[PDB]
Amino acid sequence: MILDTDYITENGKPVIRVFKKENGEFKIEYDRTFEPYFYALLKDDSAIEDVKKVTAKRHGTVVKVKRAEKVQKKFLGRPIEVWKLYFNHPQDVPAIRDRIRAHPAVVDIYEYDIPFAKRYLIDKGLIPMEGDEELTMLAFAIATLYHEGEEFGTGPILMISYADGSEARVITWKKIDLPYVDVVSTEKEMIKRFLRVVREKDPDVLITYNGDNFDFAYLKKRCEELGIKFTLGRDGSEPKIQRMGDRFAVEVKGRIHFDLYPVIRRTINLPTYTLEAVYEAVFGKPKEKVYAEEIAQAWESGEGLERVARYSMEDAKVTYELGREFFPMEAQLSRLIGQSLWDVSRSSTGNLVEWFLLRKAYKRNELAPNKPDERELARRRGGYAGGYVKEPERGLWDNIVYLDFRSLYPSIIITHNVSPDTLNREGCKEYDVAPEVGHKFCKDFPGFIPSLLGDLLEERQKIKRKMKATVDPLEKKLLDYRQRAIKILANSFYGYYGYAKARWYCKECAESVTAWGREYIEMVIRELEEKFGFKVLYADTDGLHATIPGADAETVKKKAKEFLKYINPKLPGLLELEYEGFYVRGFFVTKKKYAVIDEEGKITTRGLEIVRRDWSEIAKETQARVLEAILKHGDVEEAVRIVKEVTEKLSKYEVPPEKLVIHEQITRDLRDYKATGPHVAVAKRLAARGVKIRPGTVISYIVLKGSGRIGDRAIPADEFDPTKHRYDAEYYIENQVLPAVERILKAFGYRKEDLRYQK
DNA sequence: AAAGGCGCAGTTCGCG
DNA sequence: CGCGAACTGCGC
Ligand SMILES: *OCCCN1/C(=C/C=C/C=C/C2=[N+](CCCO)c3ccccc3C2(C)C)C(C)(C)c2ccccc21
Ligand SMILES: [Cl-]
Repeated sequence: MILDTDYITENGKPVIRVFKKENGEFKIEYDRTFEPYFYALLKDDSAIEDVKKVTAKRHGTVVKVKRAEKVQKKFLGRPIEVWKLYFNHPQDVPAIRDRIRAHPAVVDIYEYDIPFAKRYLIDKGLIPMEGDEELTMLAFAIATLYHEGEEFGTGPILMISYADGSEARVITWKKIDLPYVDVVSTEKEMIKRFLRVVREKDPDVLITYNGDNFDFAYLKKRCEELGIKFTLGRDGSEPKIQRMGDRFAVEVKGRIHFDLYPVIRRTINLPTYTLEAVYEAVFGKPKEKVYAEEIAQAWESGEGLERVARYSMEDAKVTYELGREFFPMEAQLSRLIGQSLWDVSRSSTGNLVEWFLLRKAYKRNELAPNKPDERELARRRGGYAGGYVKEPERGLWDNIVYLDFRSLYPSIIITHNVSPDTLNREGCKEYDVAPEVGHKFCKDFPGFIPSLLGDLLEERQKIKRKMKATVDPLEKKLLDYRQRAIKILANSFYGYYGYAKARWYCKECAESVTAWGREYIEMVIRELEEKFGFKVLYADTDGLHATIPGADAETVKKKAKEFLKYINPKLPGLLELEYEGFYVRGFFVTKKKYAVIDEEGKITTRGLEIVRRDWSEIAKETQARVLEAILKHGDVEEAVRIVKEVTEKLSKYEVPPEKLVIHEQITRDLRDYKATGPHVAVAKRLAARGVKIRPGTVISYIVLKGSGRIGDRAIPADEFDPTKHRYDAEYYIENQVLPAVERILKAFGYRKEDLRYQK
């Protein structure tokens, strides 16, 4: 099984290293014959000689073109003749490419920023993570001594805990009386002993939770203090820091540093992403949190250090359990995209698509379009019309069916051959013309993307049948990830088309997909209303909620199925409208905001405050109580009584702090903000103390009593203590609970005033 | 357990 | 006072 690739340089020459695990053994293969290259489009072919005469400097050495060869390629399906320029070292390319592009004979240049190790994987058609090779893993976590306002890395590391399938242990330099604690003499001997543990176990994967940003950087700081070479690599190297957009990520050579944080952050939508929250969210079991104050407290005085030890052990253990569960999904996705799990696990869907397309472009001899420069990126600034959203008919309705398309957008892309190479092609025999926006798509040949996207859907269908046929639970689980990875990739082509930084960016294509999607859904609604007697209550993009106002549960069900059998022949083959489910009651508040209840009492909520992290738990739970009363039974007057005792509790300061926390994400550097709402106001104070604030950070704040501008009376949720603070009962009644329950109860004639306690 | 796409409902706060 | 830009997070 291929894990990863890199290169090193021997005597000036690049040597690819392929890191593999074969038959229980880690292997390194070397490739010294691989030549870096990019392509040049010339005016005259006779100009190639002056292009080879071009030179540049790399650390004082003169870099030149090693050799060039004229090649025949396709560019967006059209024939193109370019010169492949070979170099001795991949580092020659950045050094020399600008001066070559500048040359008066060079129309343009291509494929000059594909990193050498990634290029190797693509050109050699190698796929990482193939096979059944079992990989050993090791999780680890550290615990640091922290005090208010301190610089990063100055305080020592108190604990390093680790875990694999067999055990979870803790290394520390004070005496703690627990079976799983290992006591050594100093911080240095603790870090040294951890190194020894890792080298001993020799894990293929190192799992951390936010290790990319904290654990490796802090171990780095400490190791430089204590004079310790931090050797974690299988080749005996220190962990390598790589840049990833604004963020940092950490490699460990010969191993896979699987940082769970960016994976979970992409995968699951949660209010907070603390290790405790994630574990609770994934495994259902709760995990107790010990704060850096309590930790610091205990260390100064050997007090409650068994609780801190337990905490540290649990960090590593829990980190290992989540690692084991998220890894396989990430490996299938890596196998699909054809890039290392290290890269893939830290990539957006858009980046995954691009790596997929770069590899497919190589297979089919399609020259890749470049990433857009600053200028072109400005011409990609305009937006376009998206999904259709129907203004709902507000209120409570009985006996609702939800009908929808599955994979609307990729079906459209395949059906109509939507593709930047099929867009606006002259002299074709057959065209598909997008509604409203009017773009023509040639149908005489499968386009680059639709071809790839059609292969995906077939392969997925093959895997689903294997999955359903198999009696082997392990194979079933594996195929399930495989088919889930294909879906994600299939679903990302659309977004990619309209993503301004894409090589295969195409606004006209993304517009056409959305215009078709509107045509189809609006047609389905029109037929359902006119042909059958249904009242369409609401619709969004690819699906709709409907019912027949007089009808009982059985009539609506029958009539819905019968409408599908009527409507589906009238849609293109790939576009199948499906019956998703039946709901005894539903309540639609506004666009994007509704909630339904099914026959088994289960309630589904969409868009309402209940599902948002920037609404306090008291406003959300209460809004839930109100919805439950109105959905489960028909009792409005119950919901009002619910709101009565909640606002009454709040006004008398009896609701715990836990239910008052509001969560809001920082989305940019704090300097770039131009309007300072409470979450920025809190974040700015934190940063003033010495707390690292990065885009993506979630601020948890509570609103204390005392009035005026909200951001002033807001404090971080952790620093709230009832012995010192009184919360703003007025804010949580008037700005949280009452507005949240008003959305619903205003539909029944209740205003904010008759729901309060006082006045 | 889709979303670097777009369509929306909504809160904060300074503004005249 | 009402208004509107700034800003967040949702549904697809
Ligand atoms: O989409 C949110 C994350 C889903 N997800 C995964 C979830 C694994 C869950 C395991 C749960 C579990 N429970 C709780 C069941 C609650 O409905 C439980 C209770 C009693 C005994 C055993 C268990 C186990 C531990 C089975 C995984 C599969 C990790 C995954 C991978 C990739 C993306 C999302 C998810
Ligand atoms: Cl280009």
